[PDB]
Amino acid sequence: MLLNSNELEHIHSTNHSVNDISIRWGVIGAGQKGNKEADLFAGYKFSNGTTCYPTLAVNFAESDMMHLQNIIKEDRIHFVVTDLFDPETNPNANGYLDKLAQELGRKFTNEEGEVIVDQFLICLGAGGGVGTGWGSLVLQLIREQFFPCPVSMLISLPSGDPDEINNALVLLSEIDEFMREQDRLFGNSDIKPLANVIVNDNTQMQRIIESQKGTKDLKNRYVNWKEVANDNVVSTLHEINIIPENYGSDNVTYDPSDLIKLLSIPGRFLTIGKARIAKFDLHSLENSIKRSLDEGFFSAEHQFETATMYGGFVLRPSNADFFKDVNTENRIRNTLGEYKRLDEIAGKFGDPIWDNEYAVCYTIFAGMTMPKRYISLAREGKELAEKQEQLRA
Repeated sequence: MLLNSNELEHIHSTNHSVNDISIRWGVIGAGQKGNKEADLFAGYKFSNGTTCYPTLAVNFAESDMMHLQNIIKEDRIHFVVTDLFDPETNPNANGYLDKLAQELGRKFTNEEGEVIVDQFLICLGAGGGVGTGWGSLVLQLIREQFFPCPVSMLISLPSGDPDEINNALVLLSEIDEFMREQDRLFGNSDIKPLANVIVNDNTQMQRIIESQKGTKDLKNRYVNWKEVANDNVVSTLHEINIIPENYGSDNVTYDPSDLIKLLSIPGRFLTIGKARIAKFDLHSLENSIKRSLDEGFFSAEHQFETATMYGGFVLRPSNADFFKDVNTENRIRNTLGEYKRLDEIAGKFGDPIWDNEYAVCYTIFAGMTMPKRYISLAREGKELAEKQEQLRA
């Protein structure tokens, strides 16, 4: 079984009764990068050997996905991207959608035709010709009522190529437009066809993992940071799925239903801060939380001020006086208050107890508008294209 993080090692070492998740994800990878993340999700098992997420990976050719390890070959489905499925700019384009539908129908459905998931978690790299093509397709499919469940999109944002940047901005804008119509039509308390979009930023993630784990001078120079980022983003998502179902508190208990609400109704951009706390003092607490939010794996200059829901939990040792202390409680609240004043929006924050000696603070903000990464990314795009044409003598 996949033990992608120290947290996953700790919960499975100390609790062998982890047999359910809060929300039944149907995981679909679409790009190469999406297929990597999807392959990690497929690796997860319960305490009993059973697999957590029924998952698929998608591309055009067999050759793509040849190195996947947890997604079996049948679940490896193969057939610019949003030109193949269009009825006009392609003859027998419905042949592609029918194959998409049938494959989706067989993985995510009973023998008696029952959908075995609550929400589709769709992973794709934005910017890449394939990923941004795929993301544009997903959006259109939602508009056509293709999926029998809401979708959550997990998207990574590129850097370094002005053409990938252009592609990513086009998708983000299409996503923004969709969210705008949806937020107008649905109403605050209704489940949304697009449950959320969760953004990861390549240049942000590369900074974190390359500014660390090289404490001497040498960066090992062969470790693909992406693989490191995949581990971190996917484990965090699996973790927030498992914790509410498997851990409770003698104080404020965060339930699966709270998570479901948080993940399904806000309908817009969502982010997560994962902060481990080993030093039990106020300053280290405040600092790790702020780091997790502003310089973590899910950071993208998010518009926290615009959040409509929050949630989270501190997974803390039983009988640690620091996490029974009202000064600590007030410090978490006050730190989160700097992103979005919590008085103004729905949500709660639990303190589930686990059987280990450190704490992990998970902070979630949902229903935000466009990550300001859109702006810095448009700025870099221009700089890059400028220097591309510049010096060209």
